[PDB]
Amino acid sequence: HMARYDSLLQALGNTPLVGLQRLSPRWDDGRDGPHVRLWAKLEDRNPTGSIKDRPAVRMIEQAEADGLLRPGATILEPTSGNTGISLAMAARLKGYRLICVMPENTSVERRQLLELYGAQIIFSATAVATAKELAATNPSWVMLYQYGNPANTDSHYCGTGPELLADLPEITHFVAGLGTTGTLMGTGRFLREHVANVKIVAAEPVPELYDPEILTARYSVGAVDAVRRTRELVHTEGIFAGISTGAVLHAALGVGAGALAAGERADIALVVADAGWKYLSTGAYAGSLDDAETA
Amino acid sequence: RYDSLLQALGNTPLVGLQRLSPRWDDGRDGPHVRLWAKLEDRNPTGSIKDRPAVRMIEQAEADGLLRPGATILEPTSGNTGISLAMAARLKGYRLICVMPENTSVERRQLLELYGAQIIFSAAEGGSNTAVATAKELAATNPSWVMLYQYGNPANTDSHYCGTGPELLADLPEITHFVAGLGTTGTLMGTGRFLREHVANVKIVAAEPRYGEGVYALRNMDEGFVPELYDPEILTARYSVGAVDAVRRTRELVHTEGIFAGISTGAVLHAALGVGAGALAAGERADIALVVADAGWKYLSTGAYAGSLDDA
Ligand code: NA
Repeated sequence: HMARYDSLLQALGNTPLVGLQRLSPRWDDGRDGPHVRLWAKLEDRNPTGSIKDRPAVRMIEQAEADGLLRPGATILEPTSGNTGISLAMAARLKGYRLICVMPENTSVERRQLLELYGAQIIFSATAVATAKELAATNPSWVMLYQYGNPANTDSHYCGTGPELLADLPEITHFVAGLGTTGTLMGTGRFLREHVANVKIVAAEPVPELYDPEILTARYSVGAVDAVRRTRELVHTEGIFAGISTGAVLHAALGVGAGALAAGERADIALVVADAGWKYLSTGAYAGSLDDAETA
Repeated sequence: RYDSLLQALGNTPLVGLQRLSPRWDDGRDGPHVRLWAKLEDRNPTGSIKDRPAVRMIEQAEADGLLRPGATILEPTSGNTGISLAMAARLKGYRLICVMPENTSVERRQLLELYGAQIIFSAAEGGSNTAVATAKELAATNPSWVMLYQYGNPANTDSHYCGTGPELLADLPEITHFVAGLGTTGTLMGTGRFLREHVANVKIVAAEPRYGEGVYALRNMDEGFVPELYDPEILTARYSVGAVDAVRRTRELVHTEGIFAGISTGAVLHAALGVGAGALAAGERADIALVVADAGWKYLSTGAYAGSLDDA
């Protein structure tokens, strides 16, 4: 056997790390100085197509270990995004019910994805407070809470970090998007403990998992530049990524440019957190950057 | 560990469907009947067509048909076009997809993003005219090449050398292989490999009912039979209606958490039919089935929400 699993759950993580030879400022070492390489960590190769499969599964497992979750329990989560899809897949497979709590004016598209994965939906007028109230009514109802759960960070410490170090011992920069901050905090803390002078770079446009002393830089990124980079990535490297990867790529190229102009070697790992599919029903990929920007 | 996205192809997971299998666990009263899902959406562009796409280009290079700034013409608007657009671009070729004017903007939009140029042929003439147009275009110079996925032995060979060996490696106990029939490459290549290496293996095609299309699949009575097709390879063919394909697609994501496209519903319907028969006969079975692509591109089609009649 090489890739035989008894459950979809076991096929989580161990995602490919792929060299971006065209988009890299300098892939080859040569006459004008050392290489500056970009390496995409493809987190859309997870069961539900996003990096949130990692925290989702570890949150549930940690809750089981701590005695919070038991055979017929229900999981409550205030989300309408990748975490809810991830939790819906994982909950169901592990024997739990999942209720997602979201605003009444959440997009039908988001809502319908959750429902197809078997999540029940409760609408709030706020979403977080109402999940916590719902959860408090029943000892068998549990809110995992992605924004404050250390199992989120741990999933990257124990999974994303190690995998990167294993595939890229020469790593000089890790770049990722800042949401719950679990990817940056978990991966960042692991890489700092192992790679001597590694830089941890956030791409964005106090979080409860945040640590003031992990991040070495933070890059803010506008939507036009995010879209621009997302289209560039698919046209030049064949990778069809979501909109947060556009932010991450803009930042990684800025870092790469820095290393190129300073005549230093870089091996920059960048997170591709999901694929472009869920974002099609918008302008991001077809037409004008302005139409996309409005989407 | 990959220098190119092209290298992150194949070696896809095989995952047991413990809930949907007719009987996952052997009992004192009967042996197991297991379903194993081969997840071909874990490829570069999210489908099984990455395999033949890349092999067809490389075989063309081997044969001296393709060189640096050549143009590939393919009469396709589906997954093969997406896959050829990605591979072609990474390998330094231009890709032009020829399709009927009638083609969905949803379909066109995918090919455009990946960098394909699009040529529209007449709606009335369908794919036959699209193919003729591709071929007439390719004839206008020696540097313009049509790969022709319905007749290209590299399509078959990509499964004979990839899909088949991977399956045997992960599932030496395989009794049945089930996949949808489109170009026939998957069935023809995987099926030939498996028949050569696994005594008494059954190769089962899933096809649409005449007149009831299932995306990416072809009924061979209704349609042109691909030149790749060898009828001797199959042990069985199952026709599947649109409603059965859709209900199984939904069932798969609800029960196993795998969000697959509609051809996979048809494959699952056939696999469960083969499984139900093994179970009734008291036979042991390990049934590998292809999950050829993910549900994402199909969600605009109402096939995942609302009533089965509407879908
Ligand atoms: Na509770």
